[PDB]
Amino acid sequence: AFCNLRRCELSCRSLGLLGKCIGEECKCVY
Repeated sequence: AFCNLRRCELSCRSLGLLGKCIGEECKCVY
């Protein structure tokens, strides 16, 4: 099961920040 990092970056760009895949899950960081 991929954490889909290139889909994560989009979802964090809606906040205005980068997406990181860590512990098999997408999370955004300021």
